[PDB]
Amino acid sequence: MIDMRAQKLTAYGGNYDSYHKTRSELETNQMKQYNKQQEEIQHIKKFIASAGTYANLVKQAKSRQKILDKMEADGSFRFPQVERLPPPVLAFD
RNA sequence: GCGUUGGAUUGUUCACCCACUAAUAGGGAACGUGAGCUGGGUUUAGACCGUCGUGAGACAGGUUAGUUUUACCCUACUGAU
Repeated sequence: MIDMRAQKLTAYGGNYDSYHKTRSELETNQMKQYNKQQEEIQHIKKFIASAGTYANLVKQAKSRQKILDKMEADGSFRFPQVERLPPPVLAFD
């Protein structure tokens, strides 16, 4: 089975159950990669913004910015619910 | 022209207080004066704490411990032939 969802034809052997399970696995893993990368970037940029005006602190944070830029160069629908209705609903006789 | 202080806390400059006093004026002289002193502070190397840092370490912050050499020359000055 071959899917088109990201301008790439992804070809995994099997059925929609196996393909959907495999795609859910890879989406979970790439969400975790994306999440760890943005947590690390958030920590680095937080220390960089924490450094105010000094010589030593801005040079340490400028070093961390070099590390960060080196890392950057290395890389539905809904149903509205029912009213409370008695159990007899319809009677065709 | 002559005089403008004694003390407490602080390394103090400044400071504010107690007390006397006629008065408790302000300053300069390489911010007088370290081959005149002292070396409390600052500001090498030891060490502690907080904060920041992944770390080595940083501190706009605190605390302690830390060697300060020579005149017999010319001159100036004071005295002496």
